[PDB]
Amino acid sequence: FFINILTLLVPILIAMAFLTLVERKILGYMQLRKGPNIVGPYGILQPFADAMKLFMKEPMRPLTTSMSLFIIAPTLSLTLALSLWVPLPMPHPLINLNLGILFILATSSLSVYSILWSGWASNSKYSLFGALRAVAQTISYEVTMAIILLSVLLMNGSYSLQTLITTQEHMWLLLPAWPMAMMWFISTLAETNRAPFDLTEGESELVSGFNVEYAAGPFALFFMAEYTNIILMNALTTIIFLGPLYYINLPELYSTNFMMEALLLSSTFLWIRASYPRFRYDQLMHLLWKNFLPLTLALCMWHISLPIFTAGVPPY
Amino acid sequence: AGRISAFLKNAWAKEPVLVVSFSVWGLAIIMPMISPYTKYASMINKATPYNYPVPVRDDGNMPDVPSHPQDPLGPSLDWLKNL
Amino acid sequence: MWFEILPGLAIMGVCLVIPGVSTAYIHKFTNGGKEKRVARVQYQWYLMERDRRISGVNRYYVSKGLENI
Amino acid sequence: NMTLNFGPQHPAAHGVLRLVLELSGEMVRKCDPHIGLLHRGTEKLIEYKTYLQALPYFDRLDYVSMMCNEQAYSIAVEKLLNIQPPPRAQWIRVLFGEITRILNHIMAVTTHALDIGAMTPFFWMFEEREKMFEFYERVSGARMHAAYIRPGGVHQDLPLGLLDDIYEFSKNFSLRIDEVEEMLTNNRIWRNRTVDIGVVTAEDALNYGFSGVMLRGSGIQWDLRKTQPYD
Amino acid sequence: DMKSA
Amino acid sequence: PFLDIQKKLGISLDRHFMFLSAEQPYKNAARCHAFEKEWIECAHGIGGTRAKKECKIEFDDFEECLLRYKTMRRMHDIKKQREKLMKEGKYTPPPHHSGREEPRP
Amino acid sequence: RMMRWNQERRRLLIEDLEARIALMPLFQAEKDRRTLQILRENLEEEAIIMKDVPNWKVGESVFHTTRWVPPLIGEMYGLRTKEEMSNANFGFTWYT
Amino acid sequence: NLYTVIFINILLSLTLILVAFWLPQMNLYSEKANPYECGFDPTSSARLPFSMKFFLVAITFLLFDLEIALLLPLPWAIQTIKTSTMMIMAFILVTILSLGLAYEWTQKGLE
Amino acid sequence: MNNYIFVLSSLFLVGCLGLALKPSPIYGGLGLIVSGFVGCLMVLGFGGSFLGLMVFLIYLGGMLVVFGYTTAMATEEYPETWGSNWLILGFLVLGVIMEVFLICVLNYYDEVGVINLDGLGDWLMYEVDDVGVMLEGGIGVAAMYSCATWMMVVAGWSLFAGIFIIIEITR
Amino acid sequence: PSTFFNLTMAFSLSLLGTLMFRSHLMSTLLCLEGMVLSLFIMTSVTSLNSNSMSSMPIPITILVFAACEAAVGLALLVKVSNTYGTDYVQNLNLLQC
Amino acid sequence: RAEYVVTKLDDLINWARRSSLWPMTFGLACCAVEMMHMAAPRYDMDRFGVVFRASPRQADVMIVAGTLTNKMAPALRKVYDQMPEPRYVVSMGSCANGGGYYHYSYSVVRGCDRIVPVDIYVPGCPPTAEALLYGILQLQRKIKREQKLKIWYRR
Ligand code: SF4
Repeated sequence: FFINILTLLVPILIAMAFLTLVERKILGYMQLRKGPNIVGPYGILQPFADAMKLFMKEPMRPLTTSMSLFIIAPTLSLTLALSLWVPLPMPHPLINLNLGILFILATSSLSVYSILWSGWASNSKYSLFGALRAVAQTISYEVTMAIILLSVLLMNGSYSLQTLITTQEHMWLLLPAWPMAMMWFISTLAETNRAPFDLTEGESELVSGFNVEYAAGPFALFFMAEYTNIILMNALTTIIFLGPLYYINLPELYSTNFMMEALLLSSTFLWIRASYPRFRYDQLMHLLWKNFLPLTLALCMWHISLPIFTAGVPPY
Repeated sequence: AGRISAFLKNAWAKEPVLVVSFSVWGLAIIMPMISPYTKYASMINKATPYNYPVPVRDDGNMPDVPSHPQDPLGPSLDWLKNL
Repeated sequence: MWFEILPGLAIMGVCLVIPGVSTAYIHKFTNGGKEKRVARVQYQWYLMERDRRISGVNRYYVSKGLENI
Repeated sequence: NMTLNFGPQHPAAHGVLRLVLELSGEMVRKCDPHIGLLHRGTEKLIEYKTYLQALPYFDRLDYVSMMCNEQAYSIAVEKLLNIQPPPRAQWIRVLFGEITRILNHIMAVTTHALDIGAMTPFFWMFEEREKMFEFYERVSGARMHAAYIRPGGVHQDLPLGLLDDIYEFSKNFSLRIDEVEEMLTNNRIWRNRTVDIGVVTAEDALNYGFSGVMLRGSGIQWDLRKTQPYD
Repeated sequence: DMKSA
Repeated sequence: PFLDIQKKLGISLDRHFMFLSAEQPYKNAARCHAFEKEWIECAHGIGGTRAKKECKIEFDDFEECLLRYKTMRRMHDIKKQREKLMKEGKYTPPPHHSGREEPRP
Repeated sequence: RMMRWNQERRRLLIEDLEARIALMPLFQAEKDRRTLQILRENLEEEAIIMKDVPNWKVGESVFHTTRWVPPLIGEMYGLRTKEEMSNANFGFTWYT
Repeated sequence: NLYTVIFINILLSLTLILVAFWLPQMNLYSEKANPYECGFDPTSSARLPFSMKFFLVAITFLLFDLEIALLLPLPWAIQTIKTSTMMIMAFILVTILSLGLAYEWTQKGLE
Repeated sequence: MNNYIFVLSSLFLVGCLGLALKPSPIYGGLGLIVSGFVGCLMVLGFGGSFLGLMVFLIYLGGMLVVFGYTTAMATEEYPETWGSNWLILGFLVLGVIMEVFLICVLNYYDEVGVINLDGLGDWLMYEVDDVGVMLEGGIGVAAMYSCATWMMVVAGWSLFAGIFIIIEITR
Repeated sequence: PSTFFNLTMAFSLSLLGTLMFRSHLMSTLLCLEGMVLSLFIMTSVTSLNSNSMSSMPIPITILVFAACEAAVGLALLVKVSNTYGTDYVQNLNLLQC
Repeated sequence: RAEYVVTKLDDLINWARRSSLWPMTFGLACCAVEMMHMAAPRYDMDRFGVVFRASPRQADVMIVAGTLTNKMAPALRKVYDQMPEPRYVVSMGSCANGGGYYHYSYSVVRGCDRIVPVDIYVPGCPPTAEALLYGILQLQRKIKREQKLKIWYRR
C-alpha cells in the first residue's frame, strides 16, 4: 500500500511540475515563443528548479496576520489537492469509495475555502478582494457544478465512480451529452480558476489576487495545489464525459488511451486558458445564473425525463 | 399568432438560452403522455430482486404461483429480456 | 518548429501513464493474481469475509475451489 | 468605505498611477487619481537648454508614440522660425509618424487586452512591433528614442533598401490586424465586457477636454489630420 | 430571417 | 388542537413513518421491529394510561431492545469479571477469543 | 446506445441478483450456524468466568419474551479480540 | 485507507511547510513584514465593514445549495417502484427551483 | 479504531467549545468547518456514507458564504482570536479540564448511569444487516421521493417561499 | 452512548454559547449553525443505529430548515448591518422606548 | 574533505536561483517598454525562465526600469523591503542608473543606487532587449558565483 501511494503521489507531483513545464511551453508556443528550453534538455528542468528555489526563498510572517491560520491554509490546500486525487477511477482506484464523486464534489467545495482563508489571513485589502471574488466564484460555479455532476450521472445511475468505466466502453459520453460537456468545461474552468474564469488570482485585476502576502514555500504549495487541480479536473472531465476503450485483460491500452485523451484535454485546457480574455465577476454571475443555470436545470429536467422515456432506470 | 411568433422568433435570435430551456422543459412536459416505454421502468424496478421474496406456504387452492422456479409457467420475464 | 513541445510532453506522459498501470499491477501482485474486489454493498463484503474465513489463513486472495472437499 | 490606494506597482495602472478609491463594495464610488509619481520637471528642464538639446524630451514623454511628439515639437519650432520642411522630408514625417501611429495603437490594443486579461496580443502584436523597431533602429540607431525628426526636416536619410522592407512588413501586417480583429472583436467575452460600460456623452467629451480617439469613440469627427492640415 | 436566427 | 385533517381525509401525509415498525425502502428491517410491532399491537385499543399499566413488560422489553442498557451492563460486568479473573490467574487464555480459533466456515 | 446499454446492464444486474437470490439460503444456513456457535462459545466461557459472583445465571437474557432476539455485534463478538471486533464493526465501512 | 492517505498527505504537507520555514535563513524586519497595498502606509485597516453588493445572490446560492442537496438522492430515487410519483413531484420541485430564479431574474435579484 | 468515534466526538466537543466561547466569527467559521469535517467522518464511520458527506458539502458551501459574510460585514478593527483574549483561552483550558474531569468521573469514580466509557467500540452500531444489498443510506434519504413525498413537497415549497422571503427582505 | 453524551454536552455548550452575546450576532448565528450541526449528528446516529431508512430524510428536512433559517438570519443581518454600520448587539438599545 | 561537497551543493542551490529567477512586473519608465520587449517573442524572457510575477512575494528580483522620482521613492522602497530576502536589483535605464535624464531636475532621485542596493547596472535609454538579456545573464552568473554555503563553511 505504501509503495502504491508513493508511486501514485510522487509521480503525480513530478507530472504536475512537468505539466507546469508543458503549460509554459505550449502557452509560449501559442504566444509564438520557443519556451524554456535552455535550462534543461529541451527544457525538462525548469519547474523542478522553481520548486527547489522557492524552498530557500524567504517565507513571510507579517505584522498584521494571524500566523496559525496563515500557515494552516496552504498545507490544507496541498493536502486537499493531493487527497482529491485518490478517488479517481483510473483502471482500478486506490480508494474504492462507494459514493466517491460526492467526496470529489465536497473536497472541490473545500478547494474554494483555503483561498478565502488565505485572503482573509493575509490581512491585505487586495487579498480581501481576492477572497471576496473567491466567494463570488463559489456563488458562480457550485450549483451548476452539482447539477452537471448530478444529471449526466443519473444516466449512469450511481455515485460510485468505478461504475462509469463500464458504462462507456464502446461509445463516449459526450455523444449522449454534448451541451453538458462544454458547460462542465466552463464550470470546471471556474473551479480550476483558469484564465477565462480566473477572477481571484489575476495580475490585471489585483496584485495576483489571494497570493499577495504569500512568498516562498506556501506560495509553492498554493501553486502546487493550483496545478494539481488543473490536471485533476482535466482527469475529471476525461473520466466522465469521454469514454476510452476498456479491455479487462489489458488495462494498459485503456491507460494509454487515457494518456492521449487526457493530453489533448489538458492541451485544450491550457489552450482555452491562453486564448481568451479574462472575465469580470458581474457577467460571470450573470451568464452562469441567468443563462447557464436554467439550461443546466432544463437538461436536468430532460435527464429526469430520459429513464422514463426509455429503457428503464440504470443499475445500482 | 403572428405577434407571439415574432416574439418567439426574435427571442431565439437575441437571447435563445431561456427560450431553448423553456422549449426542452416543454418537451419534458409532453414526453410521458406519448411515451410508449413509460410503463416499463416501474415493472422493471418491481421485477428486480432487491429483497428475498418469501416462498409461500403450499395449501393447494389453485396454481396461481409456481411450485418450482425454473419451469417457465408463472410470472416470467421473457418479454422483458427481449427488449 | 513544433517538435520542441513533444519530449517535454513525453516526459510528462510517462509520469502520467505510470500510476494506473502501477496500481493495477500492484493490485495483481497484492491480491493473489486477481484484483481487489470493490465492496459497493454489504453482500460483497459478506462474501469477502466468507472467503477470508474459508481460506482460513486470514487472507482472502487465495480461494478454495472444488478441490477443498 | 475603504480608502484603497490602487498603487503604482499593480501592473494595470501602467506602473505609475496612484489612484485612490473610496469604494463601498466593489462598486466604486469615486476614484481620485494623484498623478505625479513620474514628475520629472521636463518643462523646467527644457528652458535651461538649447532647442536641439530640448529635442529628445519628446522621444520620452509619450514613450509609446515617440516620433509623433518630435514631429509635434519640430513643427512648433518650424512654425516659430517660419521654415517649411522639404517635401521628401515631409513624406518621411508622415511615413514614420504613421509607423508611430501603428506603434501607439498596437500598444493601445495590447495594453487594453492585457488589462482586460487577453494576454495573447501582448506577444502577437509585439513580434510585429519588434519588426517595426528594426526599422526604427535602421533609421536612427535606437529602438525607441530616435530624435530623428529635427527642426528643418529630419536628420539623416534612410538606409538603402529600406522601403522594400517597409512594403514587405505592410503586406504581412494586414493579416495580423485581421487576425486580432477575428480573435478579440467577434468573441463573446469582450462583447460581454465592453457593452454599456464607461459611456461618455458628447457634451462631456467636449467639456472634459477629451480629444482624439475619445472624441472618435464619442462619435464626433475630429481628427487633427484632415480638419487641420499639418505636414 | 429564420436562417439568421 | 389535534384537528384530525389526515384522519378525516384518510391519506397519510406523515402517519406512514411515525414509528420504528413502519414500511421501509425495499423492506429492510429496522432494529427491534418485532418488539415495536408487538408493543403497538399491545397498545392498540387500550389507550395510553392503561397501556402504561398493561404493556409495561412489553414497553420495558422494547426499551431494553433499543437502548440495550441491561445488555450493556451485562457485557460490562462480564468484561470486568474476565479482567479480574485474568489478573487473578483462574482464567485460561481463550482459544476461541485469542485469534487462534478454527473459523467457521 | 445508452438505451441498449441500460437494458443490457439491467439484464446483467438481474442475472447477478438472480444468482444472489439463489445463493442466499446457503448464506443464511451459514449465518445462523455461526451466530449460534459464537453465542454458545460465549455461554461456555461465561460459566468459567462468573461461577463465583452470585445472583447471575449463565445464558441469561434480560428480554422478557421467549422469541429469538437478534444478536448484536457487541453481544456476538464482544468477548473476542479487538482486531476481530474492529474488523466486524468497521468492516464494510472502512474498506475504502 | 482514506484516513492513512489523509494522514500521510497532511504529514508530507507539514514537512513541506517545515522545509519551507527552517531551510532558508531567518531575518525579518518591520518594513519587510509590513502588509502590501503596493507599498504604502495603511490608509485603513483591512478588517473593516465591506458593503458588497452580491448579497442577495449569495443567499440565493445558499438556497440553491439546499435545493441541490434535496436533488442529490436522485440516482437512488430513480430505483423505486413509484416512478410516476417521484417523476411528477420531482418535476414540480425542480420546476419551482427554476421558478425562484425566474422571479429573481424578473425582479432584478441577480444584479 | 475501537475508540475512533469516541475520540472524534471528543474533538467535536473541543470544536463546539471553540465555537461556544465565541471569538470573532471568522475563527468560529474555521472551528465549525473543523467540527463539520469531524461530523462528516463521524457519520462516515457509522456506515451511511451519503448523509454526513452531503452535509459536509452543505456546511462547506454555507460556511463559505457566511465566512464571506463575516469577512464582509461583521468585523472590527482588532479581531478577537482564541488566544488574543485570556478569558477565552483560560475558558478553553477550564473546558478541557472539565471534560478531563467528566471522562474521569465517568471512567472510575462511581461508574453508575446509562453513559459508560468501558463500553467502547462494541456499542457503536447495534445491528447492521450483513447479507442484504440495500443497506447504503442513499435509498433511505431517497425515500422522500417515493414514500415520504409530503415533507419533500413541504421543503421544496419552503425554499420557493424562502427565495421570495430573501427577495422581500433584501430590497 | 458515550458519543451521544458528548453530543449532548456539545449541544449544552452550544446552548450556553447562543444564550449569551459577546461580540456580534453573526457569531450567534454561527453558534446556532453548530447547534443544528450537532443536532444533525444526533439525528443521523439515531436513524443509523436504529437501521430505519424511513426516518433518514428527516436529517435532510432538518438541514433544509436549518440553512433556510440561517439564510433568513443572514438577510436580516444584511439589513441591520447596512442600517447600523456595524452589527453589534450593544447598539440595539432603542426598543425600550 | 567536505569542501567539494559544500561547493557542489552551493552550485546546485544557486543553479535553481540562476535558472528559475522570477522578476517583478514593474513600470515607472519610458524604458519600461523594453521589459515588455524582453517579454516579446524576439528576445525572450521565458526561454531563460523569467516570469513577470506582479507580487513582490512571488518576485525574486526587481528590474527597476527608469525614472525614479521623489514621490515614487517611498513607494519604491516599501515595495523593495517587502520583497523577501532572496532579492536582487537590476536597474534598467540611465534614470535607474544615475538619474540619466532629469539629473539636475528638482523631483528625480539621482539613480536607484541612492535607495536600494543595486546588483547590476544596465545602461541605455534604450537598453536593448539583447542588453537586458545580457543583464539577466550577468546577474544570473553573479548569483551563480556568489558562495553562501562556502562562506557558511569557513565561518
Ligand atoms: S533614461 Fe531616458 S528613456 Fe530611460 S527612463 Fe530616463 S528619460 Fe525615460
